[PDB]
Amino acid sequence: FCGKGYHLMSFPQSAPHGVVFLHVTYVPAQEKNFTTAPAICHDGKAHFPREGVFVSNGTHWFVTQRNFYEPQIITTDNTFVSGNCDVVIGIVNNTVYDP
Amino acid sequence: YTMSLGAENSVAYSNNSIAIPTNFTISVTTEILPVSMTKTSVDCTMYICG
Amino acid sequence: LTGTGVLTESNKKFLPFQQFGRDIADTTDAVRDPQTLEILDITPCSFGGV
Amino acid sequence: DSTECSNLLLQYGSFCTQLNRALTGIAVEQDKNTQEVFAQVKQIYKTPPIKDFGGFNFSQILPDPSKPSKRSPIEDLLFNKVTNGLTVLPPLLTDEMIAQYTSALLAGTITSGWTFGAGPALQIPFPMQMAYRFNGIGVTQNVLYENQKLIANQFNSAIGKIQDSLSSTP
Amino acid sequence: SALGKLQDVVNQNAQALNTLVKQLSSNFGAISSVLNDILSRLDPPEAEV
Ligand SMILES: *[C@@H]1O[C@H](CO)[C@@H](O[C@@H]2O[C@H](CO)[C@@H](O)[C@H](O)[C@H]2NC(C)=O)[C@H](O)[C@H]1NC(C)=O
Ligand SMILES: *[C@@H]1O[C@H](CO)[C@@H](O[C@@H]2O[C@H](CO)[C@@H](O)[C@H](O)[C@H]2NC(C)=O)[C@H](O)[C@H]1NC(C)=O
Ligand SMILES: *[C@@H]1O[C@H](CO)[C@@H](O[C@@H]2O[C@H](CO)[C@@H](O)[C@H](O)[C@H]2NC(C)=O)[C@H](O)[C@H]1NC(C)=O
Ligand SMILES: *[C@@H]1O[C@H](CO)[C@@H](O[C@@H]2O[C@H](CO)[C@@H](O)[C@H](O)[C@H]2NC(C)=O)[C@H](O)[C@H]1NC(C)=O
Ligand SMILES: *[C@@H]1O[C@H](CO)[C@@H](O[C@@H]2O[C@H](CO)[C@@H](O)[C@H](O)[C@H]2NC(C)=O)[C@H](O)[C@H]1NC(C)=O
Ligand SMILES: *[C@@H]1O[C@H](CO)[C@@H](O)[C@H](O)[C@H]1NC(C)=O
Ligand SMILES: *[C@@H]1O[C@H](CO)[C@@H](O)[C@H](O)[C@H]1NC(C)=O
Repeated sequence: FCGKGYHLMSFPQSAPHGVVFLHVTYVPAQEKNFTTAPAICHDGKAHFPREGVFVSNGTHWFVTQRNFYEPQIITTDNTFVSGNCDVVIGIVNNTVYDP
Repeated sequence: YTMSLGAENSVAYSNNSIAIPTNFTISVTTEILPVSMTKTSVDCTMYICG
Repeated sequence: LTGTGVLTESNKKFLPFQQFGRDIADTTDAVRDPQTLEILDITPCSFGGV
Repeated sequence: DSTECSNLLLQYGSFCTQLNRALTGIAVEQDKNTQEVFAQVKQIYKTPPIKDFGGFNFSQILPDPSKPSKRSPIEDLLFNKVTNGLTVLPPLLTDEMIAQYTSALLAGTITSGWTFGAGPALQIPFPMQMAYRFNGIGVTQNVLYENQKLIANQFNSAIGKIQDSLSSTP
Repeated sequence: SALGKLQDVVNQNAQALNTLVKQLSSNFGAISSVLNDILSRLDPPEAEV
């Protein structure tokens, strides 16, 4: 509705019998492959990201925000626990750090 | 010629891989929308008859 | 040729054969007067909406 | 072909030009309408050959390779259910290319989420895409993951009911 | 051609005005398209027609 991409803001400009909108939008770029999982299995419990997504660079698991790569250590502060590991399809084993 | 619809892109889908952006582009685009016309009035009697 | 308008001096370089002039609507816009051969411009009298 | 009629028709001026220009404007407006609706992507996406979407079935909406028209079964049913100086101009986009555009849109929204509509197509597993959509409506991801088989079964049943309802309602 | 949407509206309105002005040059089956010629050539019973 307000340009191609994720809309940030817009500027109006007057035109003869018309209006010109300068739509400022955010476009993602320089994407990178990662190995992802729906949940993390730890201590018999399933951990799900509060706002982000589990990614892996090949050996180590992190959680990052969805629209920008910013890897962080999977802790209890950024994950929540629901159920055991027997239900979620594709759950992987990784440690969950406790601050 | 028969026009092409787009460049062909195959998305590398698999059940455990995701693509995460590592950078961004601030893109400004134009959208032109007409608002009004020229306000024209026609004297019907003068146009038909003078 | 009948009509109503204000007759004024003009700067239109008519060729010798040329007598009158016509606009897009085909109404006469300039005329060459007989007897004196001068070229008179025909400008419609002021009008508009009240 | 009456020449006396056309000689008398020239007395009315440029009425025919106005009618032809209005019809030409309508004719290019139809192609503009189809262009604005269907050509919203400049990349033609395809689904992977293996349809492993975590139990979600899209065969009724993905194109059928066995059909020569390359239409989905739902689109094939939709196309089956619709039945002096005059000329009909063909549309600029054929039905095959409109079906190709819808196939590209379906492949983009299946394999890449809403990311292809805002930029480059970023792949994501479909049970993760669904979880993101669940979080968009305010339901936690765990609810989707725990009940993923039931949600896939409900989605497949609803898609089949859509095809049955279209095939059973005139 | 960046500003074609506004120029399209301007061209359509100017072309409609030009067509409306051009339609005065047509006689529509009458002897002349000029009213003064008809009023100076004919009696009112046929000038009325
Ligand atoms: C995945 O990321 C982690 C963290 O960025 C990497 O682990 C680090 O690797 C560097 C380079 O070998 C070492 O100097 C650090 O000591 C490592 N940190 C830890 C905590 O182990 C890891 O190497 C990355 N893996 C891949 C395949 O890129
Ligand atoms: C993830 O961890 C769980 C628990 O640590 C593993 O489940 C165990 O697997 C072994 C051998 O497969 C069994 O003998 C145990 O009885 C299992 N325990 C439980 C509680 O299920 C699981 O195999 C691990 N998965 C991976 C891929 O390493
Ligand atoms: C993520 O990985 C996939 C597969 O490993 C990459 O897709 C391949 O890209 C190359 C280069 O364009 C093609 O020649 C292959 O045909 C692609 N394979 C498939 C299965 O699509 C993809 O490019 C990677 N993405 C990133 C950002 O590196
Ligand atoms: C993210 O993208 C920007 C450009 O969009 C990169 O900035 C460029 O970096 C190169 C090399 O450092 C410079 O030569 C260019 O002049 C930079 N361009 C601008 C506009 O500043 C930036 O390096 C990228 N960052 C990452 C982490 O990939
Ligand atoms: C996805 O759905 C289609 C149709 O709903 C399934 O195809 C059916 O498969 C069964 C058994 O294999 C056949 O008896 C039916 O005749 C098929 N129907 C059609 C319309 O082809 C398909 O099995 C489902 N699953 C997958 C993985 O594609
Ligand atoms: C993904 O597919 C592989 C086979 O290609 C399978 O081993 C694995 O269990 C699948 N994971 C999920 C979460 O479906
Ligand atoms: C009469 O009109 C002619 C043009 O037909 C012109 O040459 C001549 O000078 C005029 N004479 C007078 C007295 O106006």
